[PDB]
Amino acid sequence: SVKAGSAEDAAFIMKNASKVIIVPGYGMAVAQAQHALREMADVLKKEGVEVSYAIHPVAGRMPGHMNVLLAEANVPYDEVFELEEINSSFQTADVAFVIGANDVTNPAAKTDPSSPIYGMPILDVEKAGTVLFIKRSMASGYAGVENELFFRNNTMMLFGDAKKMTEQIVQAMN
Amino acid sequence: MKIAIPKERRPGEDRVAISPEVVKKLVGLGFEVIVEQGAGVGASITDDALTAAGATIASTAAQALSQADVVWKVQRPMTAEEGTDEVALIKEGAVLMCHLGALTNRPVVEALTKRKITAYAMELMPRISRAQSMDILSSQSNLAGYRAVIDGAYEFARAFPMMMTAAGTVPPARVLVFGVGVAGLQAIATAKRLGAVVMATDVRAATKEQVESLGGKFITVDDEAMEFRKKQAEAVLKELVKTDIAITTALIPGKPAPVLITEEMVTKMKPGSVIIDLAVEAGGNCPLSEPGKIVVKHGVKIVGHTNVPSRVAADASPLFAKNLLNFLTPHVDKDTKTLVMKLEDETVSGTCVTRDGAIVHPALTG
Amino acid sequence: MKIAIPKERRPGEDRVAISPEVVKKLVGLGFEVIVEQGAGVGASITDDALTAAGATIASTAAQALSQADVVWKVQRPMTAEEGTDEVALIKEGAVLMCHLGALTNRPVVEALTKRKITAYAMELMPRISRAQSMDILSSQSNLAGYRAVIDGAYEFARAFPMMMTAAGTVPPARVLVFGVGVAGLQAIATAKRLGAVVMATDVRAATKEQVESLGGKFITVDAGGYAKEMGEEFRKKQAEAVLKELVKTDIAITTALIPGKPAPVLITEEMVTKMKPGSVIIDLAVEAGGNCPLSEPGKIVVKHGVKIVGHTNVPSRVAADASPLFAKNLLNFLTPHVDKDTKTLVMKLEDETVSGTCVTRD
Ligand SMILES: NC(=O)c1ccc[n+]([C@@H]2O[C@H](COP(=O)([O-])OP(=O)(O)OC[C@H]3O[C@@H](n4cnc5c(N)ncnc54)[C@H](OP(=O)(O)O)[C@@H]3O)[C@@H](O)[C@H]2O)c1
Ligand SMILES: NC(=S)c1ccc[n+]([C@@H]2O[C@H](COP(=O)([O-])OP(=O)(O)OC[C@H]3O[C@@H](n4cnc5c(N)ncnc54)[C@H](O)[C@@H]3O)[C@@H](O)[C@H]2O)c1
Repeated sequence: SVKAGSAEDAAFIMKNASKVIIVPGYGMAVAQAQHALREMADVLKKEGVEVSYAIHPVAGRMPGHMNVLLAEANVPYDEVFELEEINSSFQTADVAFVIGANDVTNPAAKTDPSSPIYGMPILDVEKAGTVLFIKRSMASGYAGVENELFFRNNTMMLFGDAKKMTEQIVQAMN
Repeated sequence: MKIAIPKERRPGEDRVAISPEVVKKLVGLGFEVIVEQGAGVGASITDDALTAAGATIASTAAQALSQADVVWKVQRPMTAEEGTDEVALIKEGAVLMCHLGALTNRPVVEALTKRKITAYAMELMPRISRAQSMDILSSQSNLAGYRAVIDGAYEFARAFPMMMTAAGTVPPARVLVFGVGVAGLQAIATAKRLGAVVMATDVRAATKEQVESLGGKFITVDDEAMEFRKKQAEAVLKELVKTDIAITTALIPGKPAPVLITEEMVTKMKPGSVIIDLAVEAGGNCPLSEPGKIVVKHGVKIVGHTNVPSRVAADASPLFAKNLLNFLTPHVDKDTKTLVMKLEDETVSGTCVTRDGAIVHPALTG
Repeated sequence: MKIAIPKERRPGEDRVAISPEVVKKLVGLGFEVIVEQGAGVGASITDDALTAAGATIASTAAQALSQADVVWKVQRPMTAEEGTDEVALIKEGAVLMCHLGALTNRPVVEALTKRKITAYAMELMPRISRAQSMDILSSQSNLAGYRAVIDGAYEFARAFPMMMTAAGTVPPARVLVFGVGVAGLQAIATAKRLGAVVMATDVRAATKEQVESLGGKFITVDAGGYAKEMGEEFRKKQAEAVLKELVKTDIAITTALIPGKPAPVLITEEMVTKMKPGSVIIDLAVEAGGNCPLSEPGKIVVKHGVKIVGHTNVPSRVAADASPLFAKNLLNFLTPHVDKDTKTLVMKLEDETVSGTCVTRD
């Protein structure tokens, strides 16, 4: 029933990977963490790691919500991919850094046939070795349903603010 | 079976309900796709470009629709009462999909009913997570929010971003966006990337967070912290007096657009300013705006273009063709090439307006 | 001593050689400033604002120059035969400063020489590093590069930025800018802001660096501040790799210029013919001939599916910003010769800022 976790831990998990894909969401926008997030990526792909962004069409609160904010942080285009063009890669990925994203990953869209988020395509985050989330609390998102991915074997819950929770990780990353 | 895409006849509609990428899908789903000639021209989608995808090119609208089993359009078809009977061109018993404007255009719905045409009004798509890809309301509005900024930039006599030059410094432009739906949100983003100071204001409380998630600044009274609060419009007027470009996106279905910037308010604006009223076809958020033109009073330019989505026709159309296809595919199966709209589906029940000789949607005198 | 700024009377010109801020400075130097009533209407600079700044308001243009010791303008005065004698208003013996356009306007130069008028052509300012603050070509070029992208975005039927949507992905516009000088650098910047993938090229090699720093990719090929003709040999080697990117381009902005010689053609009619349909070309060199023969000054031309824009006096399209800056270029050029409590002007001349500019100090 829910595993916890802090920055130092999250720094560890990811700092020990060869392929890492970021999954930004509304949360990453409310906190305006694009620049922090983009750092934790170039300091990450510094070691020689491969980085990618999984952009879900309905992330944030409006079309192209994630795009404009990533574009501002100066993250390259040829490194940002749409659900359908990367949704497979998660399997061969150790970490699924989910910053501010929730409904875009909830599995209740393929299962629980009665969920508000039912039928909606999602990102195969769980197929990733370890899935690190990030969020101020437990409350759900726009949908109004809990994420069974939240509390289960391979899942982290870095409770806090996206900009800060990323800000530190970048530090304890040196 | 057979599906055809005619050219849009309403004045100024440059969009077209099809795309090269979508034809390949329609063929792959079993259809024979036909599209009128010169149909995608305003959308930069040439016939050759279209044929290359598997589409045939009928020469006239009549020949295109003649024997089509499914018909795709963007705006509703014209009736005889409007000077051109387009629903007459559609084969009896066929299926029509487009932005009907059903709840507000009973006549067209009647015209369609007389020819036993099953019509699905795309604008009535259910607001459910699984129909986000079938929502034309947001794909078009989104481009309009984008274009509202581009038009405002075009009409403004100053540059959006602040510039520090050897000869001096020029301050950024100040944008105030009224109404924070899909359109308004994309306007904030486009105005902020262009380098302007962006302020916004909407009635729905939960907005402030959305606006800040785009670098915007929400207009909230600070008499305290989060009997007559109708004096918040003093904080809204405070900003307006300093605004260079005001973009209004407030609308309400069936009802007239709510006045958000009075004539009294525009007089308080600085010369050179421009107001972009995306609500101009429903009466406007500003009473000084006029459907289809840039009026000018008190030194302020009041822009009121119609059909803004069409001003971004080349990107709007492929998005629209996508919505359409995403709505249809779930109903075209083996059955040796035949579509069947499961009446169980909420996407079908909430969008179907009339079915084989009979109005069906509740809100329509039946 | 008195200085006057008239309203611009040439077709289109909405700029004015003045601002509230610049009057204050002019006043403190011992100048009596008279501006023409309604002169700043195109630049949003109001009469009320100029008075508060210390200047005075004149009813007519004629009244504005009547007793002017120095006259400031944006564009060259309309000669008697041009439709209205303005050179005839400027009081005899005074000094004039503006974009007179020396070289190509030989007559207006003599009409002033006959009215015993000393005029300074601001567009002849030397390319010395200490004059950047007084260079009007630059302060206007810069705004022109911004307005190009704006005008391009306007005429373009697609959106500029990439946006991944539930209805599919709207790809980013691909912009290509020929000529990475002032106007071109800013065109790259503003284009990069709206989210477009930007492409650029220039003959001057010191460019490639600047382009890469702004966020654009450089299309490699191969004076005292500029360039000259390159020869038919190059032009052909140029349209080489340019093609690869030009047939994928949606917006093409041409800003190439070469002093005393026709603007260099960079996009022939044979190249426009190969551009995606619905593409747009912003020709900023249109008044120097243009970089694309299809462009025609003052109007938009559609040919072969490509829209070729060639507005004239683009800086005026950005009047409210262009004017303050223009007024300051003049202030920076004059201020160094106003002998502090005497209220009299003397143009250094030894200082090349006065020599490279003075056409007729009659
Ligand atoms: N794309 C569109 O145009 C559009 C339009 C309308 C609705 N929607 C819907 O909205 C959802 C968007 O996807 P999503 O993944 O982003 O889902 P959410 O919108 O459902 O997820 C929000 C996540 O951000 C967190 N968050 C909020 N503030 C934060 C902060 N300052 N720092 C760190 N985290 C923060 C939230 O939890 P805590 O509060 O506990 O931190 C939450 O986990 C989808 O269901 C979509 O259908 C999209
Ligand atoms: N006061 C001083 S010191 C000053 C003032 C203005 C500009 N500059 C400098 O001069 C350079 C440019 O000035 P500018 O005003 O933009 O020049 P201008 O606008 O005349 O030149 C436009 C651009 O055309 C380019 N160009 C010309 N022919 C070709 C060709 N065949 N193919 C490709 N490109 C071509 C040229 O190199 C330049 O970058 C910049 O590097 C500035 O820094 C210095």
